[PDB]
Amino acid sequence: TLPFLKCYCSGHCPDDAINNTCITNGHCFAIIEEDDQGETTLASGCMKYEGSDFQCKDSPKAQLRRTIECCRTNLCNQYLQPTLPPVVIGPF
Amino acid sequence: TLPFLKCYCSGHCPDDAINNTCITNGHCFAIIEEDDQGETTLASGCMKYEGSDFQCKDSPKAQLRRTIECCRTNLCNQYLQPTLPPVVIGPF
Amino acid sequence: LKSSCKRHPLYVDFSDVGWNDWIVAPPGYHAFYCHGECPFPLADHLNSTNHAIVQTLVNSVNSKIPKACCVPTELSAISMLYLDENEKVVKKDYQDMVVEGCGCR
Amino acid sequence: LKSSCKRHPLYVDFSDVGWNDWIVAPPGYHAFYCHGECPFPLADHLNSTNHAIVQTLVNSVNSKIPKACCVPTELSAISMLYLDENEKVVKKDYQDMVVEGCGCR
Amino acid sequence: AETRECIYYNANWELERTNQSGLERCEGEQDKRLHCYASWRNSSGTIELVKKGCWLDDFNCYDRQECVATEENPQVYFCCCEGNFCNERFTHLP
Amino acid sequence: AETRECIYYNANWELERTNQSGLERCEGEQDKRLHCYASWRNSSGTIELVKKGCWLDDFNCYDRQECVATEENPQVYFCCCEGNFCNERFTHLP
Repeated sequence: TLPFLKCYCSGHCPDDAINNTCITNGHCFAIIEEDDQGETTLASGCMKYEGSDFQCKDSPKAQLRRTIECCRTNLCNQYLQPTLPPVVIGPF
Repeated sequence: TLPFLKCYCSGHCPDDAINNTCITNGHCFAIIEEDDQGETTLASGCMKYEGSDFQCKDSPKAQLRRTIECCRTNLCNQYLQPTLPPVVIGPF
Repeated sequence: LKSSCKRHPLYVDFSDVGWNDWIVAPPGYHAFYCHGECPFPLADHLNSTNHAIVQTLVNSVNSKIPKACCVPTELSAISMLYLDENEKVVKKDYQDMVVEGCGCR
Repeated sequence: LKSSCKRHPLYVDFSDVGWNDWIVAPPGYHAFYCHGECPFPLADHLNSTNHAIVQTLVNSVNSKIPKACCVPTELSAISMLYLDENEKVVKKDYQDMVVEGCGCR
Repeated sequence: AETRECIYYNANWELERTNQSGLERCEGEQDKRLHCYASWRNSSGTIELVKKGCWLDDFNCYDRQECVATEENPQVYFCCCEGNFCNERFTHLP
Repeated sequence: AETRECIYYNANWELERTNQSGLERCEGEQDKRLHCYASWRNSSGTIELVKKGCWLDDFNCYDRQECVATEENPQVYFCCCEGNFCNERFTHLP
């Protein structure tokens, strides 16, 4: 229940982040997402334990296309690179 | 530091208000105010102790014309009816 | 005023969000949410802080400074029964899941 | 993103608001305020609750449900010296006056 | 205030390091109802008891003296009720 | 951590039911400076000591070894400083 896990962060780094690294009691995460204007970005950081199951599960019904993935070992997200969910075409 | 004061409330009544009455550890208040569209209303209620000195003092620079007055005895605001601050005219 | 800070309805249905595959019970629950303006003065039931009260006063003088925000100030828990990654059943009383009271902060 | 939930500057000058007649010291202070969007996902430093996390997910699915709000999650105190109604001098360490951290609630 | 007692059971009492069976006194907030629950698996005929214990105020358990699993054919059965030891016995009916 | 001691004084020690004089050990949060303060009235020549004691981290007290009231002619004088017993003595200079 104490801050023991270390993660890499990018775009979600806290202010006291040391060398693009954040500390947490929860999980590390990486997320690839497409914004309202079709741009895709990869970000990552730390996620507190409370509510991590909800966030790591995410929802298929999210309005924006995205994939978030979590892991719970030191710097496990440095090479974590999720792929976007496929776009369903049709009925055409 | 416990809820001991009883006040009359109108327009600021909590949900559990009994017969337009609220309980507090702070002060009772009554306020007369003129909205963005020139309408004036009288309201009243309970104000928690923390921050009551700031709220009861108010600010002369408030953008809307208003006068709030506080008192600290049971139902002391039932007949409390403040008057609006005068409108300064000129230089004409 | 209908527009002031208060609790609003919100039922979270696990089947709709798609969490019914890992959550066994309940099928969903009333979470509610807080929304509404925090104008001057802040009444007792809005459980504000000295800071939110001061910010409310500043906003009253200078609109460039935003008003305090309506958020949960008292939350309650609900029991959930779910399956962990190992398909193992877990019962947990999740804290801070339901809005009981809203205030300005 | 420049638009995300974070602390912003705010100096409260007692002379400007008009409280210098009753507050002797300090002349004013940095109160700061919180503002910014709370988009998905909510990082650790945003100190969110289970409820705000769930609301953030619901908003992601249904925009009619508002996002969590950016508010102070850690506040600090300052000492003030003032005159009560009886023109008597009082020293008090006012709690929750300064925003130290912002989060989504 | 209102009190409550339920039948306690934990199939995975090993790793969790708890008793396998017993009783539990529920603890609830002001004016909030208290319930009991049971959950099990149905390995085609044979029933595997998974867990039993206290459950917090839940609309789906209100005014139910008996514990009944209503879900047609779930992977994990569940029922809750409002009554002391009301989870001592349970049934399944879609 | 950082510690602090100041000269304590209370002109209204009666109603407040406290000592009229003494010392005070300040208590501050992590990495937050600690100060001392003094406040008095100047009844045309004669000085009425009002209060002295600890004061929390305040930009206006930073790096001040002496307690100096800078306000031209206030109704109530005040000065704060950063140093043990730094409020033992004070002065007034606009």
